[PDB]
Amino acid sequence: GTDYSAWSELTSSVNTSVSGIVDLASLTFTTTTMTPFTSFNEDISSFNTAVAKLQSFTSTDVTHMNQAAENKVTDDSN
Amino acid sequence: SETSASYYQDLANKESANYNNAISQKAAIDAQISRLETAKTNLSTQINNFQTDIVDKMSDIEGEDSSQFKGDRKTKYAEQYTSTKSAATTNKTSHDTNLTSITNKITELQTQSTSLQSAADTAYSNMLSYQASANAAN
Amino acid sequence: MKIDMTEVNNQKTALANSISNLNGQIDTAKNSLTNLTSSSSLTGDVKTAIDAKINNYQVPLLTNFTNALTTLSAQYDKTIEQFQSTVSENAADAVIDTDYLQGLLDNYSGIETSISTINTETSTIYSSISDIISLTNPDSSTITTPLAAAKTILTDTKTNMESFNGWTRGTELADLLLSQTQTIETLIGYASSGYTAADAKSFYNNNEFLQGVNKIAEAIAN
Repeated sequence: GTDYSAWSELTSSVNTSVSGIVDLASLTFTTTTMTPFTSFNEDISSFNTAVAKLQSFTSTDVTHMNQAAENKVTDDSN
Repeated sequence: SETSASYYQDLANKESANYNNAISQKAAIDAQISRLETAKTNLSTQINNFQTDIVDKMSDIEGEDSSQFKGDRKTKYAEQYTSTKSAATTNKTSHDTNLTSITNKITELQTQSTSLQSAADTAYSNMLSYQASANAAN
Repeated sequence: MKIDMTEVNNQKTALANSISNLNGQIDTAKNSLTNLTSSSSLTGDVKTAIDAKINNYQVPLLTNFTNALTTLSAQYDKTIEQFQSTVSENAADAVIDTDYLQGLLDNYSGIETSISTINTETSTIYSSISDIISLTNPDSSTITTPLAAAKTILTDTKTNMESFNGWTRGTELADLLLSQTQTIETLIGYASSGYTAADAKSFYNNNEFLQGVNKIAEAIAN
């Protein structure tokens, strides 16, 4: 059998935990102007860009998994 | 009369030579005094320039600002700065020592010039006495 | 162009704290995805495809993001190593400003000229009265030898500062994040079809991306 409530609750915890990943805080250099140390914010920004892209897919994949469960409920009921 | 006048005339001739020699030596000493006065004037000017343009300018390459220069590079740089500042102070002290030696040499030459003038006055008075005795002897 | 190792080490600690927080939140996201694979609330071939998708991509994607944080931390330490090796400056609070060093260098020409001119003048007055009293002119090279050596330090430091400022890191983190982006974009393209689609199922069961993330993590452990 398929328990849609338990499955939707687990996929909801997945979407919560993945979106619970915050941005990597950018470094603060007031007096330091060195390019090798200043350019680290570009790596931090590209990291948070890839993470935000995973979070957008996860929000879609959670809906995708929930639909597969209710399709399993509808087609197994027949 | 002929050996007595010739005796005093010979002594007057010697005192005349002593006067002319003392005056010439005094003129040479006075020439050395003038040259040292010139050296003392120009050395004092270069000593003042050594203080303002060298010793006083050292603080402009020190880098004592801890908010702009700190670490091992400052340590290696502060060491060479100390050797540079210590060498400039030593060289100025050397100039001050030579300036004192010049001043002491001027004082010693001025004392010698006065002695040469005193010797000339004695020789001229002796010459006048010998010349008077040689004239009266005939 | 200025650097303060005090600020750099403070950012190293702040970076380690943020990495610790992100690793904890990533582990929570890993456990939530693990609970799906161990759950019996869904069964059938669609559950087999979802389990293959999670174990071969979603969990490795979170693992590789932790590897990206470790790689970014290692690159920050290596950048500190590169600075302390190019400039030869191992101080933990070192402060170096290229403009301030140049300001100290802009006053050397006046001092060098004064030393050379006064040395020529004093040597002239000492030789002019040498027959009256012989006095020795002090050696000016006692000043100019450490003066030039001190100028070399300012010359070498400013040069290495400008030299290190052009140093570049490797593409390790850029190649890791590109692999993350390409994998996520592929999973996006398959989200419109079913989990049991022939092309999508074959992709979900391929464990090459998982083996690649496992190899990055194993290398990090040594």
